[PDB]
Amino acid sequence: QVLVLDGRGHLLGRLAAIVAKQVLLGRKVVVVRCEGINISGNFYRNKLKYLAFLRKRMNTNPSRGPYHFRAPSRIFWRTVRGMLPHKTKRGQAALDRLKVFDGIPPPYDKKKRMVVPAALKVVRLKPTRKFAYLGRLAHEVGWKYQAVTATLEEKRKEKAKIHYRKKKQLMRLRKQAEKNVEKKIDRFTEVLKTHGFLV
Amino acid sequence: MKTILSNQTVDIPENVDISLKGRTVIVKGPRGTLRRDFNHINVELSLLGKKKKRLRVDKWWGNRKELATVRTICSHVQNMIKGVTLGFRYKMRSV
Amino acid sequence: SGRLWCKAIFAGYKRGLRNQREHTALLKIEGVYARDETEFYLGKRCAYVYKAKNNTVTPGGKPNKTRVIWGKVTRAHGNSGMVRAKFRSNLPAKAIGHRIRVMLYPSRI
Amino acid sequence: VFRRFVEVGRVAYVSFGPHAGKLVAIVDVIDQNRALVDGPCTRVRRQAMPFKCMQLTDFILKFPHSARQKYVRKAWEKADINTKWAATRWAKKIEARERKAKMTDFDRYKVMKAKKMRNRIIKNEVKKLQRAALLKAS
Amino acid sequence: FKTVFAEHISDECKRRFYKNWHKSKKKAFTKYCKKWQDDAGKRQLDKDFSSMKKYCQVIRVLAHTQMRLLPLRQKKAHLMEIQVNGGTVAEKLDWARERLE
Amino acid sequence: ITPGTILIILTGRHRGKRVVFLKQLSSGLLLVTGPLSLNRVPLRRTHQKFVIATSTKIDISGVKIPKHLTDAYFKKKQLRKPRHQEGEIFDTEKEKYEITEQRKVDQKAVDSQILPKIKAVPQLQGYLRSVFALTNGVYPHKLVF
RNA sequence: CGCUGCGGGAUGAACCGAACGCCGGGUUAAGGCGCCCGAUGCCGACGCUCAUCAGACCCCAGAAAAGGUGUUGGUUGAUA
RNA sequence: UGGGAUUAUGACUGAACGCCUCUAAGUCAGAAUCCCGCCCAGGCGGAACGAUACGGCAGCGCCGCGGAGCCUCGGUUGGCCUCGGAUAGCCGGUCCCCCGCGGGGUCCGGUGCGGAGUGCCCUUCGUCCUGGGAAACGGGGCGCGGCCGGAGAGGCGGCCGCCCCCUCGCCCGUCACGCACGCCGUUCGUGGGGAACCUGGCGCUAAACCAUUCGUAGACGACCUGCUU
Ligand SMILES: [Mg+2]
Ligand SMILES: [Mg+2]
Ligand SMILES: [Mg+2]
Ligand SMILES: [Mg+2]
Ligand SMILES: [Mg+2]
Ligand SMILES: [Mg+2]
Ligand SMILES: [Mg+2]
Ligand SMILES: [Mg+2]
Repeated sequence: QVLVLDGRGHLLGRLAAIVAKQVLLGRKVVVVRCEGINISGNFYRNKLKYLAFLRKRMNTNPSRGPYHFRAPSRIFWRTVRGMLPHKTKRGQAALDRLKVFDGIPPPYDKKKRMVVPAALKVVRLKPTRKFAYLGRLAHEVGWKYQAVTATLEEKRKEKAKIHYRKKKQLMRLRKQAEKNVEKKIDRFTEVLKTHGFLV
Repeated sequence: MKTILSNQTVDIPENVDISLKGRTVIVKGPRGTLRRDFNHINVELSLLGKKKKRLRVDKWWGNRKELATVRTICSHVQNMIKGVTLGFRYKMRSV
Repeated sequence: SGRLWCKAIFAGYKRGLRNQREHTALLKIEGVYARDETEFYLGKRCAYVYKAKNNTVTPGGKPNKTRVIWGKVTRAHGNSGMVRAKFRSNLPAKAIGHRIRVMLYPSRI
Repeated sequence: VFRRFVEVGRVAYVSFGPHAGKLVAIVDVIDQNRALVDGPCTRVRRQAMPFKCMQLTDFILKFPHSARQKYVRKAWEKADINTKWAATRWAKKIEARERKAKMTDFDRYKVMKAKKMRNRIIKNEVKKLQRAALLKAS
Repeated sequence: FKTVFAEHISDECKRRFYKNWHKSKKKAFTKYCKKWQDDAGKRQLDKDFSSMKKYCQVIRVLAHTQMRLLPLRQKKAHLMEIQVNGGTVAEKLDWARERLE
Repeated sequence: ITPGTILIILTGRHRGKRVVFLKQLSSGLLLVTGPLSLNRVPLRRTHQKFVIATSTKIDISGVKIPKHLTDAYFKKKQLRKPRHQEGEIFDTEKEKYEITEQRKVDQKAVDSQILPKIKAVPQLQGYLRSVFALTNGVYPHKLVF
């Protein structure tokens, strides 16, 4: 029903395009952890592109002008808006299927998350190149909450490793019982083996 | 062009022991220990001999620039061994 | 006691860039992402269902509020599992991105 | 770090192309990205094939860097790759991946009824070991 | 996150509510003040100070003035939040919980 | 489609059921008995194109189908002209369908000698009491029948 | 061209294709196939190139002389 | 009125090019510039707390339910979760040691074009009678009690003791179940969302604006304030 995407290790534009397509096609999409997003090109290169945008503003009343959002969440939004017909209705509903966040909030910290192999950095670039993190970049241009958002992900990790040990414990038990009562399930095991399961 | 292989080697004296978690070198000796990472070069490091006598660094399929790094790793290691075994002293004068 | 139909998405009309030919449609099917694997779904009947304010007839039932438009799958729109289709009365354009049904009836399997 | 090499006499598996699903051997290296290739005992003529096509196996043979393929036939049959090859698990995974797709509807039913019971038992067993540990945790 | 008021709040503070104090019935904090002379309210309010020790980082205190003591025509008090700055959260709650009222 | 094959119906009221094929008549329509005990589906006529054939089969060659069973026998019978032609009427001559005995006799005499052959295959009953459907991750062009 | 619409050139008097009764089906030209936007969601082929102003498709809407142990190719002449 | 990243520049280590070299990889200092701070305003932007209408007729909230009727559309099993690496990873043992039964590392054993596989996993959807064989005590009558976190935007669920009740998973034996006579919107989230008609207990009793007054306020609007005590 609903699709969730961890953005750690992705690239900005190659992700956005895949999103905008699905979104127009009825799907509801949720992008998470937008501070892990990377960009091609070194830091200085990319900083200028953003700072040059901050010097575009209506001379006569910049209470009206281009609004220069700072956060990683809102930047990824502002990107995708460049790939849609936002000045028409079906464009405007598309935006309202998308939710973006920075960090992993409580609804979605207990759900499995997807990845695209087509917009990853290890796949689309050569390792002898440069790249930049969008989290750092916002901090330099006035994003004020890089520092608590860190503490909150730490606490998240401190609880997930708990969950995995429980899950990792139980697998041992699942596996031990199999080899104990094998004499009782020896018949139903075979047919699975004959048809491509359990082998 | 591209070339298939380039490699270079470094020896170790008996007093010293080193180890590696991939591209993360651990040195230890008389004057303590040192730790340094080379996870940004893309080479293969190996360590062979009786009690790891000798080290070689090698690279496959590289350009002119990418080959230039192979000796540079080795030069750093010679410096680290020397420091933990002997230690560096620089003198400065006033005028 | 369950679903007996395959699911699809109404993506838009046949078009160029600055024109439309509203008398034929394009359809995006699930699991179908290559031209080689569309020959199954040829000749088969489609449908777009919706609910209206007034009651209407039903064959073998009481007058519920549903309504349909019928179809026929025709051919393939290029390399990637997209499809073309035609109906009786051209679609409304509020259906874009919604769900239509692909049946299995003219079987040759 | 590396364990598998591109050598003269290194065996490989073709994953996509006209000849996918077939073993073959390497004979000589043409360039950075191409090789001269042969499998006689798998119905594969001598031809060129790139490296992006095939994966490297842990088997290897012994012959010089160009022969007349009567010799390649010997070394192949000498070591009995065919028997060794189906021994692997890798291959058994390919064999099983076949059979699932060939599986018809009556076969797809009997599996349903079997898979069900298998998991009833295993869950009902795991329930017991938990209690035993919770009360032997003392 | 959460807030607490005391048990007795004089009228000059209650005039900050109630734009028209003249034709009102003055039924403010009448039900909230009943869980101080109670048993479960003692359990209900004190289950909350524990949270604030645990899930909070910043403490502020509500205070108001004494307007009887002035010559002015006015009677309404002025409220304001003030920040407590010190060592740790638990200290500031104890310091304030004593200093209340 | 060959005598003894098993077929999925997918249009009517007896929808999505699994049945058994006897033979083809002289009108292009197929004769089906999803044996009444199991599927609750009798001798009927069905169209060869509104159905799927499975790759699952049995041996039926030894079996006695009567001569009198025809397209003239599986015919509907309604549309009676002697009517008032005025009122809240005109589908009122019992309004309903009622079964003759001759049909019963026919169903019994056949399934008597069909059914033992079925039980010669294990688990072939649950397949003929179940119902077909689609679910998540089951694309039909992929699955072979 | 003016008297002449249409597909492409983001837009457009003349540039490229092609000239018009009203409709159905198929195929093309010139251009093109990340998303806006129809179509490569080919397991496409061989190389080049990193820019603290990168480059990006006739008409066409922006730049030269001279230079550079930046890097890849080549010619000539010498030395081992 | 205070900081952060860096320019121009000067330096470290160090290859290519045995040597040399501020650069190729990798580091350091660095400014009336830049961004933020302090400072002004506060979004078709959220939050916590208070009180919630008995008058000559009135009227509302919560819980629990029986029938109906209007308007607005979607949909047609579910997936309750390690972190991260990529010229390397995963599991088990934890033989051996470190951090307060837990986690970190060395040494070992298996796996690795990932079978402790999302090319995946769970879940069965014809009902009923009895009459035999393998595998077996699970649940709840909006059931009997407490523990919590959750606190990043829960709008969230979970594990031991009782009043009761029952025989469901697999394989065979025996039949019944409108067999509606070839056919379209069948089949589930659904007691959906919003108003109006609506059937008993447990609980509730007020505010804003105008007129009036004040001048710290003011073109008029607005704003600060006082008056049955
Ligand atoms: Mg419906
Ligand atoms: Mg003319
Ligand atoms: Mg044009
Ligand atoms: Mg132009
Ligand atoms: Mg274009
Ligand atoms: Mg500074
Ligand atoms: Mg510099
Ligand atoms: Mg610095």
